[PDB]
Amino acid sequence: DPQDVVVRLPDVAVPGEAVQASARQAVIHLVDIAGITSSTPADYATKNLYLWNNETCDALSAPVADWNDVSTTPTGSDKYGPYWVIPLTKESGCINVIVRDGTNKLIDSDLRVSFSDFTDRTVSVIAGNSAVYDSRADAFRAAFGVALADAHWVDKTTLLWPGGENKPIVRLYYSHSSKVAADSNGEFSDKYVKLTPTTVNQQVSMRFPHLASYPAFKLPDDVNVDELLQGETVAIAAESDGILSSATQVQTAGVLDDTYAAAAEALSYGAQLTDSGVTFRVWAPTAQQVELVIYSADKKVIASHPMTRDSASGAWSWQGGSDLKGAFYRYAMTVYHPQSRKVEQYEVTDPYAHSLSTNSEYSQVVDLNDSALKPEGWDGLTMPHAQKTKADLAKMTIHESHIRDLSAWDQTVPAELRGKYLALTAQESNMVQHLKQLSASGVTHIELLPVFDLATVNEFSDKVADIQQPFSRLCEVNSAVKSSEFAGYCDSGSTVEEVLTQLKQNDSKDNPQVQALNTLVAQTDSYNWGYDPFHYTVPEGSYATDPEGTARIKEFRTMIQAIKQDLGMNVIMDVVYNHTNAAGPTDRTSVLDKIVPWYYQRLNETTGSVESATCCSDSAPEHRMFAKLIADSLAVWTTDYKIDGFRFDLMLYHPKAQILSAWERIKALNPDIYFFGEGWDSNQSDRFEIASQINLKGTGIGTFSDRLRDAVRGGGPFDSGDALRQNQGVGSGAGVLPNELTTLSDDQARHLADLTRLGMAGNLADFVLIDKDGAVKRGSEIDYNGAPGGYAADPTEVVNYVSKHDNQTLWDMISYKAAQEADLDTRVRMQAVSLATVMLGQGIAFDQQGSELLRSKSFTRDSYDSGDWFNRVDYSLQDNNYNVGMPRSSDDGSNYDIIARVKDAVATPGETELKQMTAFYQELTALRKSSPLFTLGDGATVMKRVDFRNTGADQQTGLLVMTIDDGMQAGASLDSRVDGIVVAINAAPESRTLQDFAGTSLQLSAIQQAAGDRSLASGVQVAADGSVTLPAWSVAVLELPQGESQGAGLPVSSK
Ligand SMILES: OC[C@H]1O[C@H](O[C@H]2[C@H](O)[C@@H](O)[C@@H](O[C@H]3[C@H](O)[C@@H](O)[C@@H](O[C@H]4[C@H](O)[C@@H](O)[C@@H](O)O[C@@H]4CO)O[C@@H]3CO)O[C@@H]2CO)[C@H](O)[C@@H](O)[C@@H]1O
Ligand SMILES: [Ca+2]
Ligand SMILES: [Ca+2]
Ligand SMILES: [Ca+2]
Ligand SMILES: [Ca+2]
Ligand SMILES: [Ca+2]
Repeated sequence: DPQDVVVRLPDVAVPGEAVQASARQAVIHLVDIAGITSSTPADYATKNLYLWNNETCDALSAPVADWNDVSTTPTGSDKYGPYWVIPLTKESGCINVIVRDGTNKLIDSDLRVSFSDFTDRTVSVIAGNSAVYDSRADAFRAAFGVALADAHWVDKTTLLWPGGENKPIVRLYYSHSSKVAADSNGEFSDKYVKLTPTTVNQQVSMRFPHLASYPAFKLPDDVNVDELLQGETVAIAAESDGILSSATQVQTAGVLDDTYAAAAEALSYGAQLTDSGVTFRVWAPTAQQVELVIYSADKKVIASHPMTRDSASGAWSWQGGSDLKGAFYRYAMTVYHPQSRKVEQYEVTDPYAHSLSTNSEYSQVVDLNDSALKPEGWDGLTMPHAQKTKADLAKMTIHESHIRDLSAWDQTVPAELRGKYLALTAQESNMVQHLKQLSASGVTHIELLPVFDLATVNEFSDKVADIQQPFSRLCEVNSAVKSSEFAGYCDSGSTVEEVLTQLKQNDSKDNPQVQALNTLVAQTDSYNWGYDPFHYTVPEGSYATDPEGTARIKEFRTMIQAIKQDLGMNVIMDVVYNHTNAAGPTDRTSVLDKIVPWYYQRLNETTGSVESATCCSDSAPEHRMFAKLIADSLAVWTTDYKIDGFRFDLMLYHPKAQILSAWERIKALNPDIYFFGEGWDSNQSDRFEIASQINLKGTGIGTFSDRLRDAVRGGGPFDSGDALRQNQGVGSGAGVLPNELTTLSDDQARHLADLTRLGMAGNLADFVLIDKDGAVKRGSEIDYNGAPGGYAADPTEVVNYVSKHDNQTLWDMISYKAAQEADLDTRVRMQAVSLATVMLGQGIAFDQQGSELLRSKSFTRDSYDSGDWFNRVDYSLQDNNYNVGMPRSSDDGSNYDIIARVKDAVATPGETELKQMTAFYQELTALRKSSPLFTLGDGATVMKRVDFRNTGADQQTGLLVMTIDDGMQAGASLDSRVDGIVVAINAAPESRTLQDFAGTSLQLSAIQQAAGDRSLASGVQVAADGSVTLPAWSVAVLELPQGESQGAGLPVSSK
């Protein structure tokens, strides 16, 4: 433009160091940005440092310990500001600094100047900035160069940025090929688009509520966003004299959606078999170039095809021969990445990959419909359990499982199928026969921990050593062991398993040697939960016998087929769309963020950094093209792999609307698909309505309930130390069998029982019960740590559980909490009593694999990387993996003392207890499915039929008494054998007698009668007059038999 100002640096040299510290000295410069804008020489007499020694930093020699002393004035100064020479007692360590003008802080942050990061002890700072810089030049270019990324190009014409508020020059500079910066003289010569102040739209406000308080700026209606977005984009502000105010990078995901998403959403992505051949398509609306690289089976480039860019969508496409089926491929990108600030060139696998090479290095063209990739009969495979009505869904009884947890240890699984999808076909193995038994008794669904492509297992078998293999193999592949306390064992000729067993002997809270070795094993074994997504829509390769190419696809479907057809269970998949394993332009597992940088990840609105609140690299499902990729992904798992439902990890990091959108999309494919998820944190309500327990009321989207879970288990997931033992649950005898440490009051115990009863009636917000004080309360009025307790509209929106893959197993919680006088048999009943609140409740029942086997992880709280050793499940029923070493010290170190106290209170369960627990478990699940009354499905039907006795301040503590009405009132006899059901769970050491049903013709269920001495109700007595005496630690299911007509049943009372 002819006129208008040239934005430029301050006309002054980039400063050097004023002085350098000598011995026993440190030096601090204050780079006076405002006085570098010159005119008069500023005066620095009022500048002073406050300097003091504490315990973290003690290197100062003459620190003044009086805040009102402003005498530590600059040693000298020049045009760039003052500096201080600080005497020291030493040259290592650190010093504490506060920079002041008088007693006012110019930097409102205690400065830790550590001579480790700063070898020459000569640092610089700027006012209003907590950063400690290496040199005055660095600090100067921080102030007068591009920093952060707080500008937000949110649609075509709207740009939000605080740094340009009320300032004369505000513009959007850009360079196709290089990083915007001042030129040889000192001016910003690059092209720009001028910005005018404006007011945020109602659509920008609705779209980005967490930004609607940013100062808004308008772009020319004719601006060419295609060209701007090709390279680095940098918003700049400047004074009247053209001096640079601030300059920041731009986040563009808003405008990318405004510009391209409408067109890009109508397209299909990945390597797609058609009639004419194969269409490749990838979305890369900012890339300068995309070439499709075709690879031979041995990974030699055999063709390279520049792709065609569609300017409306920003998608790139290429069409080739149908002979490309089976070919490996990547996308060679030429694309600017805001994090590196450079135009990167790298090859990336397809985010829409549906097949992969070993370890996910290349994607592969595949037609998932090929009969070659299907087990015989696949096309006719049906769901063994219905999921159509709410009553169908309430029957769901989930068994949460992991591919290695299932088979890694089962000697009766062929050695080569161990830890593999195909282990589920080993029809005579202990593991599969055990699962068949569980299914026959009423476990209806297997939920699989991550079986999409995860990043954290090396699928090259030659770089892996598992504990069943020689210890010398572990030394080969894990160079770290050779320099470790176990190095002597490389010669042993014994397996790692055999070694770890020997380490149990001397293992203790002082000598945690089992865990010490296992930490090394964990680095290079085959084991991980897998919450670490590499590709969302390919199976994991390490669980295939052959991870190269398409074999894993047929092996996966063969597993799926055996579960439905041979075990008789539906399959749920854990999915993890809330984060990616990595982001940025360099990491091997950064896929989405290499192709469309800063679009698929959720970013800090100020720094532009990829957030990590999930654990890892947070994703952005509020962005339209990630929403599409999620829905497309689930479509494949639904249709091509016949997955019956999905559990979303950290679902509350997703918009409610996005999750409902994905659900309507998938229901168009199969109406019976069930969606549910877990969540507690997020802190994303500022950006959108999150998909949380509270917000999902009425949607039919299920959520894990932590209410009954914590009431029955006791305590909470963040307890540590003695609190693990004091915070007894209903299942472990809160109030009624106190241990030596607890101070649980009767009121507290009765509070837990309110939460438990609420959960057994499906945790509905509007269920009305009598609370711990005899007060009438709606479910939402029962407190849960501040939140409303009951939150749902139907029991099918609530997933009850008392054990899960994450946090301590149920058995380990009982071991922490059970009084010394509870013997081994009483603790087994505690496990069953605990599980009974889930299995006999109206919420969907969920449980961890092996709870029927008293599963233990040796007190490990978080076993995601704790290997075969601590996650062992022994389907030969020799033990429950209890007491196999102290858990990992890095996470449970603070628990070693309480563990040592409690650990050896009773014997370790052996085969007798394991068989007894399993019978108890099957008894519970056979009861759950013995009557429609347990699984009403609909929350209004729950309210009209479900009540509780033994409530109020004078209840018998720990006795849970639920009634389910099948009588003349409420409605019709959904159950032709009974007019009502009584569920009684006597979680207490005393025998108890019920009088609430005197004269009523009550009788024990046939299932519990059949089990005889093995029943949870063994010893129950029903007297002639209908009074019922319940043993200690018992579970009893009673029914009023039904006559030629429908009896009066157990009418609910209007409270
Ligand atoms: O070597 C001693 C300590 O020196 C430094 O502490 C400084 C602070 O940085 C100054 O800000 C100030 O502290 C004020 C404080 O800001 C003021 O609010 C008030 O503190 C209140 C406090 O708000 C309130 O929560 C409650 O605790 O009452 C306090 C007073 O009892 O008063 C303070 C005194 O001026 O001055 C101190 C000087 O000691 C340095 O930051 C420390 O790390 C260091 O240990
Ligand atoms: Ca230096
Ligand atoms: Ca993998
Ligand atoms: Ca591992
Ligand atoms: Ca935020
Ligand atoms: Ca009936």
